[PDB]
Amino acid sequence: SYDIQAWKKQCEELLNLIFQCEDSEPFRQPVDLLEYPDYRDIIDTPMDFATVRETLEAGNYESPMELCKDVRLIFSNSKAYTPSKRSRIYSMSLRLSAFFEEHISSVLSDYKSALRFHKRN
Ligand SMILES: CC1=Nc2ccc(C(=O)N3CCN(C(=O)NC(C)(C)C)CC3)cc2C1(C)C
Repeated sequence: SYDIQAWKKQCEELLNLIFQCEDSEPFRQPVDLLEYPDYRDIIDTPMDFATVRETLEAGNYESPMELCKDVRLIFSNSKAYTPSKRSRIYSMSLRLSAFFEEHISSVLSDYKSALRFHKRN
């Protein structure tokens, strides 16, 4: 399975699954600062799933590693803002992160394999 391009639709389908998860709702849109006016003192680089889907559809990711870095930022940014490791939203982020890591592993493996095969000779 050496298709160098296959990651892109694979990542589109996984983002569709994440948007279907109730656990995604808080992380779907860029954080609103009216409810959280201190956010940009705590979080240097805001990220959300709509930004990730738009970046993908724009043709502005070169690899599934770059998309994975952005998605992991959504979860590190969630971990950075939680006052309690027993926060509802933080707990939502931990479950969605486990779901995401479970599904992205084959995408990364298949892509890195395809690129090694491309440079075999
Ligand atoms: C994505 C996210 N992930 C999490 C995780 C936890 C919370 C959360 O429950 N809190 C309480 C309220 N906070 C506040 O800013 N208040 C202070 C007292 C610090 C001033 C801190 C975050 C909010 C979010 C969002 C931004 C939606």
